[PDB]
Amino acid sequence: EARKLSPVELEKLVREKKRELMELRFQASIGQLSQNHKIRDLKRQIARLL
RNA sequence: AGAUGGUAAGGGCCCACGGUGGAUGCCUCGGCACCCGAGCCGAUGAAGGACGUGGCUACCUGCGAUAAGCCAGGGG
Ligand SMILES: [Mg+2]
Ligand SMILES: [Mg+2]
Ligand SMILES: [Mg+2]
Ligand SMILES: [Mg+2]
Ligand SMILES: [Mg+2]
Ligand SMILES: [Mg+2]
Ligand SMILES: [Mg+2]
Ligand SMILES: [Mg+2]
Repeated sequence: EARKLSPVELEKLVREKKRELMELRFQASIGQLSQNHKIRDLKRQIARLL
């Protein structure tokens, strides 16, 4: 769990973004919603040791 | 008595200009053949797909719920 509880947080954030997108209120789309390239797989990469 | 000339609804032929049409000419990221290199993939789940994934994405190419992409090395 050295990298978890962070993607739970960032997937919570992306289900603030996808809420904000459906109503007409998401005015930085690719500036925010394509976080999941570097962010979000920011800490979805470790070698599963042991 | 007397004759040729005429009338063009429309037709014919020719000339001029159009439309329809897609031939011809000229192109090539396309294809064919030949010669070279290369030559297997799969329980470490293949070939092939269905579905999906872009913020809006219909389709194609991707790519798999990490879903036009992730991480590291190398080239630029
Ligand atoms: Mg003339
Ligand atoms: Mg003509
Ligand atoms: Mg024509
Ligand atoms: Mg051949
Ligand atoms: Mg396959
Ligand atoms: Mg797809
Ligand atoms: Mg998409
Ligand atoms: Mg979408």
